[PDB]
Amino acid sequence: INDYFIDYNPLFPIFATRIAKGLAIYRVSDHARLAVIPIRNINLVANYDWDTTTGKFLSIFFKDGTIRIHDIFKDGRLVSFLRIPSTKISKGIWDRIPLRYEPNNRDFACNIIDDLPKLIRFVKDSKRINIVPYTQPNSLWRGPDEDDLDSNEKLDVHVVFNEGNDKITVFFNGDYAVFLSVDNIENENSLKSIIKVQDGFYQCFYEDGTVQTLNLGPLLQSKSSVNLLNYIMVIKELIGYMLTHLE
Amino acid sequence: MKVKINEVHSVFAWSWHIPSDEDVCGICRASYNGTCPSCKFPGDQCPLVIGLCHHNFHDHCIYRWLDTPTSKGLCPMCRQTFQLQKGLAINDAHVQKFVEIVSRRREEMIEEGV
Amino acid sequence: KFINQYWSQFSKLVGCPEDDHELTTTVFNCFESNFLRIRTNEIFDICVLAYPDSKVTLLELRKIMKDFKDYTNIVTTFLSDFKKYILNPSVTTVDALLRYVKTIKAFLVLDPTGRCLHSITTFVKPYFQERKHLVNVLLYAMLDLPEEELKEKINFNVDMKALLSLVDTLHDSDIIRHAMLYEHILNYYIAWVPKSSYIKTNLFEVLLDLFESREFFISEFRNLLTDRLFTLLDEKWTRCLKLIREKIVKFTADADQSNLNSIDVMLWDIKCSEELCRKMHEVAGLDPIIFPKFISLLYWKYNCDTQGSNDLAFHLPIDLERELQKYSDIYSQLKPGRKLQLCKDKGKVEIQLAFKDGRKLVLDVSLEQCSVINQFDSPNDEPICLSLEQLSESLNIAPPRLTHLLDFWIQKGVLLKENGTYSVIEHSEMDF
Amino acid sequence: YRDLINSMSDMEKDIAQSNVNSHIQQHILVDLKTDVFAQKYPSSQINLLDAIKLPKHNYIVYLIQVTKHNSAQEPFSEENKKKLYIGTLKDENLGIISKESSVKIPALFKSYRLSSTRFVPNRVHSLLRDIGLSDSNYHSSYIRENRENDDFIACTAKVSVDGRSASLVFPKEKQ
Amino acid sequence: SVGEKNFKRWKYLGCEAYQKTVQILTLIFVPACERIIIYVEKLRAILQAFSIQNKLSYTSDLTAVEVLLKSSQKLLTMTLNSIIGLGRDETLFEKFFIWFN
Ligand SMILES: [Zn+2]
Ligand SMILES: [Zn+2]
Ligand SMILES: [Zn+2]
Repeated sequence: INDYFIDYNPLFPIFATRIAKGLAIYRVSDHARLAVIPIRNINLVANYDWDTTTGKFLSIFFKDGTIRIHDIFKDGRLVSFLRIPSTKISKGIWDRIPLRYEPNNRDFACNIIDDLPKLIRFVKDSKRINIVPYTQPNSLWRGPDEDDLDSNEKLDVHVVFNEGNDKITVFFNGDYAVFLSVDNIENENSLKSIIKVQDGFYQCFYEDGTVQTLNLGPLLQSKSSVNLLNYIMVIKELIGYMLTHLE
Repeated sequence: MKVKINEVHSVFAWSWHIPSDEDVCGICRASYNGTCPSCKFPGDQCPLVIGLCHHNFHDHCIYRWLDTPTSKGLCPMCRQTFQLQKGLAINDAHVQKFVEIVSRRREEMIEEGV
Repeated sequence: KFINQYWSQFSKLVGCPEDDHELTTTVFNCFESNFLRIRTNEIFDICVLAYPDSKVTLLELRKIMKDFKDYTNIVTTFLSDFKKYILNPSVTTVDALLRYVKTIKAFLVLDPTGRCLHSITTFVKPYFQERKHLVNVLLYAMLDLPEEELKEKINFNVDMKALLSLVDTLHDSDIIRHAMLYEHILNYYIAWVPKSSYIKTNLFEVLLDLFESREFFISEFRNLLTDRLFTLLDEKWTRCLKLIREKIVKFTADADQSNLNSIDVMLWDIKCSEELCRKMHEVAGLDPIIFPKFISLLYWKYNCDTQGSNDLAFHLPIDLERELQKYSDIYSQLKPGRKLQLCKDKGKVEIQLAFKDGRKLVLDVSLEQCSVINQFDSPNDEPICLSLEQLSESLNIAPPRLTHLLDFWIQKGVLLKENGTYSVIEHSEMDF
Repeated sequence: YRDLINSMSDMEKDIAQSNVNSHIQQHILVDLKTDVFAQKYPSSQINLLDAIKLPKHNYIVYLIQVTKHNSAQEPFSEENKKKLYIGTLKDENLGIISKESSVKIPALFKSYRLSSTRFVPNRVHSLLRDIGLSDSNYHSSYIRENRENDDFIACTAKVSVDGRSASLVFPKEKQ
Repeated sequence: SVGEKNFKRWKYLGCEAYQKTVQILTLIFVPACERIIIYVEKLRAILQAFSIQNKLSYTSDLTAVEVLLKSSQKLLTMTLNSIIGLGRDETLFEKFFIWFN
């Protein structure tokens, strides 16, 4: 297949190709279609990024401010829909950071949420009202994977860059958003490529040759700081979780 | 160009010629071209017989039925005394067998006072 | 190697005598524990890739594992790796099943009981039902069908090397009278030798375990076998049906016997056809060149009776038709009460085409292809040029179907299409 | 009940915006924009095209367009040539390692926008073999989609970085 | 107007209006109310710690967390008042329809 496009999955022998009807997926070995992603206009798509840690998912970035992620192994089925408040998207990168909290004697911060039984949900079908186990709206694409033996909780970081002003927006876990204001707004240089060295450490490359580094290392090395990020995420969901059942 | 035929391997399908969803055995409900539950191979191993009443049965199906004390030698579908139709090549090999069973059952009925 | 390289130095360090037996035994126990741990980590590549070259190691590994925790850890690690890598839909299904069955035989050698086989099977089958084309290719692998039949109706490429490799694995089969009673009563009874079974050592049964019912399996075997008899039985399939019959009868649902019966009948159909033809040739001086097969229509699932299209009433050559009608009349005489119908669409005729240049071409052709080519037989050596419309009227064949038949003869270099008329190529200006 | 819960939801977003964002931003450092190529090339205007990281390697491969700055004393020299120098930087401190070699563009390939070139990893050579092994409408000689569609250049630039190489593709956007 | 057909519907609509109402207050609101207050207290402790550990000149006010803490405490007290009240409602509901039957 001839095209200047196509990005190969680092972990699996699959590629993402672009055709008129939408984004298409073919196996390298057999040249057989696997999934089709319905996209309206190519110009709206700023970029598409693969899953580095697992490769099971795929990320699609829209210029308007919308992020849509589809699972490849599910025949291109949409799994989650994301929105960022009033942001112009230039180029986005998806990174998954695995946390490693090894048991240490100096850490007496025991957890009680695990001991407390997990919540449930009330969903009513046509026949009757049924009771199902509680799942976080975004837990379907974040749940501990059956195929992932190392089921350590995975931090989900979406990094967003704004065009025309070089504003940096970092998005955590699909709900919480943090805004960082860059000082170097004097020059409107387009960002050429974004390169990832390891987890939480990123270099941005602009057209003028200047290099911008985004480092999440201090955040990842502080156990309490990540817990603060996790806590503020749980509180917002359960209040809406209660509001859902109230209505 | 001359065409010479060296060998011909032809396939023929055989079916029962029945002197006319009803080509089934009235007893076992299997197709005439199939086997009854007691036979493995169709054709000679599970032959068909035609009664004077134009009722059609597997050889084994109607023989077994007639051999039961409750049948009284009657066709199970129409209740006339079962006799094989004469002059049908299909019946020629079975006439003696069916005359004996009907006669035997008639003699037993005379002995049982019914 | 480790002892000769380091044990003297270690003994000097500790100060204990060089001949300390218990310390050496503990060291040996730690070595075998480390070996078990490394092999458990690497068991995926051991069983998937290195097999069967690494099979010897498996026998060594079997001597070491003794605890249920070992087997649970082994099976869960293997399932995670197999699931991480092989269960990917991006992987070709043929290679997926090939590596799967390789693991099955590998694990069967490691575990004679096969309980681990049941656990892996139970964990992996839903992924098999997820893939669609698995059933067709695997039964075709079971019956070792040629690649030409595979390529006719399957639209995705299949690795021929994988096909031959799986075939080789499938066919792998390494998996004075009163005084002896006193001695054998004493030697055999006083010499102390210190979810169902579903764990048979047969790999073909494991393949059969895919299907919720073997009914579809045996039905397709019937269909393919009917096609082969119509194509002509090879000895290789006699082994296949023997395996199919042997396992089903041992287990013994109503439909299972329905498709278990006439496989014997079809064998009986050909056996009687072989027997009846000899008798027919003896009585009536029939042409010894015709070999008719008498089949039971119901059991061969030949739908003669699609009642909807008037498209197969082609005329056979008058000479061949007269001879075949003679066979129908004699059959009715030998088997009273039966009528014989010629399956005009089924059968093969070996024809020898003799051209004016001395070329003789011998081909096995269908009755339809023979009828088409017979129209060009010139008893008087006159060049017969026939148009498509003339052939359709003479042979009662629809023009689209006739074009496909004429294309067959063009590909074989017998007929030439010029300006809408078909003529015989009598003089090939090119070294055959 | 509806008022109280909504009372918490609006106040909860305030906590995240007022306090949580303040703490998170502090634990996040943004490096000032810096020029590294100035030391090696101090008399040239630099244009950057693309740069990626080789997996399992701590070196940064980059593609740059080097145009020498023409002073106001050299009038209209024909040395205003766009040079596609390729170098390597260590991932941490962006330190130059190997001397850059200017790739000689054949005269037939001068009619393409070099700026649109992007990096393509993970064994691009596999598709080249498979294109000829698949009976598609795609011909390799240059990979061409029939005789009536746009032609795109696959520059398999063998940049031998410690014995390993990457792959590049040159898209077609005619000037 | 009422008849036999609507009477059974009235009891069926009424009974689910109360017995299902009590279930969702105890099985959802009560465990959830406990979990919000649990997380806010851990939320308060963490910010306070870096206000001391970092010794950074700028401080973030904790008045926002306390409002949620008191508000969350108010909801749980308010939830339990309703659950007891719906218990009385169930008693009144049954005694009415047994006579209305
Ligand atoms: Zn029978
Ligand atoms: Zn009758
Ligand atoms: Zn019958």
